[PDB]
Amino acid sequence: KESYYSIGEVSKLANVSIKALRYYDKIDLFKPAYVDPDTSYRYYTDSQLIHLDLIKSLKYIGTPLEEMKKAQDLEMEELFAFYTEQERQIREKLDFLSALEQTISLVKKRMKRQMEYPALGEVFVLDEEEIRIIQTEAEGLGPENVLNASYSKLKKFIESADGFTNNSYGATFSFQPYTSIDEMTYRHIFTPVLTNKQISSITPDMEITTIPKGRYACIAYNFSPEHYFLNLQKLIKYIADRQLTVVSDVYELIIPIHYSPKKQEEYRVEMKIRIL
Amino acid sequence: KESYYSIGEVSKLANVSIKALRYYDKIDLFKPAYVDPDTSYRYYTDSQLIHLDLIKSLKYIGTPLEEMKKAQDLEMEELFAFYTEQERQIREKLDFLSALEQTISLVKKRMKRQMEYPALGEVFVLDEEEIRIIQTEAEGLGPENVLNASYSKLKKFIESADGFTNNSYGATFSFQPYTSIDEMTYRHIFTPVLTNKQISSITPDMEITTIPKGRYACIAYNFSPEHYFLNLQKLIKYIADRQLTVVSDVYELIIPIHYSPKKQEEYRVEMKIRIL
DNA sequence: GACCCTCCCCTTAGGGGAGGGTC
DNA sequence: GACCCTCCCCTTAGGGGAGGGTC
Ligand SMILES: CN(C)[C@@H]1C(O)=C(C(N)=O)C(=O)[C@@]2(O)C(O)=C3C(=O)c4c(O)cccc4[C@@](C)(O)[C@H]3C[C@@H]12
Ligand SMILES: CN(C)[C@@H]1C(O)=C(C(N)=O)C(=O)[C@@]2(O)C(O)=C3C(=O)c4c(O)cccc4[C@@](C)(O)[C@H]3C[C@@H]12
Repeated sequence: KESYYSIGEVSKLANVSIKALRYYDKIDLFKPAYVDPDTSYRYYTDSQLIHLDLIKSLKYIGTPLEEMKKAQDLEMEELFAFYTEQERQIREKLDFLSALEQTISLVKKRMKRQMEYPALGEVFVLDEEEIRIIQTEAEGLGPENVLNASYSKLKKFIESADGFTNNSYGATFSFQPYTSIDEMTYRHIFTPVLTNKQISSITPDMEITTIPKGRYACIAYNFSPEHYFLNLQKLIKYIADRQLTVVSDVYELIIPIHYSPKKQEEYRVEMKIRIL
Repeated sequence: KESYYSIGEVSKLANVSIKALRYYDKIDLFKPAYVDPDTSYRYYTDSQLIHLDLIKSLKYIGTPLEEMKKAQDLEMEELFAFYTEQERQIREKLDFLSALEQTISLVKKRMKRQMEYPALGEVFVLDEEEIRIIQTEAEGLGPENVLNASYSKLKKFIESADGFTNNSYGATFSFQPYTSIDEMTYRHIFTPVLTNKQISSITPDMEITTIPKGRYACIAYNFSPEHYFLNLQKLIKYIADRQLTVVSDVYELIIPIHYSPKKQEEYRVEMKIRIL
């Protein structure tokens, strides 16, 4: 009333740190009513304690301090407007997050699916849910000469609307009685999508399409160049012997087993191909 | 394939800034496969481009970099677990925000209500929705000697569970034919609550209770010491003349008109009191 | 030219000290 | 002792330069 509080008093009363109060002092956001010229001690009137209500609340919603300053000079109506503005900012974040939460949930679904492949090396046949992807003409690209840099555009679009890139890399090709990997060329390289956000200015050389819900002859193994071709052969054989008919191209996905640059690279490969 | 990308190439391919790549280099998160000893130029193999998928995605969800490091060495299963952990962190933020969004919406409702008081200075009678508050014994505290520091404990609890403090300050007293502000003493001082989060270790000297839904004789004005008492008198008179019966104490709320420390302080005052 | 280098300063909002003089 | 002072270093993840030597 007829005295000042010293900074410690104010700090206990307002549950704000001393270091905080000295800061707010520095930045002319909250300044002691009076400062002893000899001890440079800070002293605060009781009535001025009220300006902390606003600072503490804005701080809680996380308004930057320089913002708070321009906040103080607001009329009750403009303060209303300002709050409305926060409501907007928030709702934006809530959307971002509901989205994020789902994307992750799905990434997890896919990862699990891969940690459950019944047999590596063996040809299992199974029923698969639809997979949406974005693909693009593979212009004379075999397994032998394809690079990560080849995925640069696809990646750019997908991550530009999914925000998530860590993923698996895809390729399709014609099912033939290949006798040599030398004979192989990809029709498309592709990359799966995780969101429904619309890619923004998608150019015509990208096709958005999917891997149809259907029944697939699959095979999946950890990568090694010996095994790559010979496993493909396992598959062609599986179909040969069971006289199955194919209704799609061979799909091929390579997903990394880890991303530590300290261990030798290792990749899970999965070839599947739809049948009637 | 049989060459390196220079940092600019990698930057365009992976849509990551050069300054970013030099940083990741510094912190041994991503390092060029090779560094020219003479030009200190950075050079990156195509195959190592894959470690950016993970970094870019973690960055999107906003994992700190030192975290990403310990992320890299994870097995596909532990990476799963890690993601689950993010799902937790997020859901936490989504809650925080749905909460925040509501609190604000309500603050706005109250503010509006105050920018619509039909007449300042005049005694309007009206129907009011319930107001939840937290109050505490006012120990020999009149209008004449009450301080902001008096609200220190209430404030602490309410903000400890509401996160929002900027507010209005309350007091109640007995409705009497007062002849002098000298004669006035508050029964309680109080402060409204905005959340339903439970105050955590609430001590018994606080009572959580509310201002009942009911019909109230109100009066509200911008503060000035001349007017304070004389307006209270206006109210006592209103009731006298209409022979109304009172079923509650006088409630009194002071909310600030602005929080700029640059203008002369100004407060909206509102006295209301319930009737049959 | 175009491209890359290191090195330096700047960005929030204070928290943690050290070392001094205080109520 | 308890309390307060200034002053200094440290915390993310780089962006923006300046000034040098490059492909
Ligand atoms: C585009 N694609 C399907 C694969 C890819 O982009 C990869 C990647 N980004 O991780 C593989 O590492 C991928 O680049 C990769 O590792 C491949 C190979 O190195 C080989 C080699 O050396 C010999 C035979 C077959 C392959 C291969 C078909 O598995 C190659 C697949 C490549
Ligand atoms: C607790 N309460 C209801 C009010 C309060 O805490 C205030 C605040 N924190 O802003 C008022 O400024 C409050 O502290 C305040 O301003 C009050 C006063 O200064 C006076 C004076 O000087 C003379 C008569 C009446 C009042 C008064 C009743 O309006 C006082 C109300 C005070």
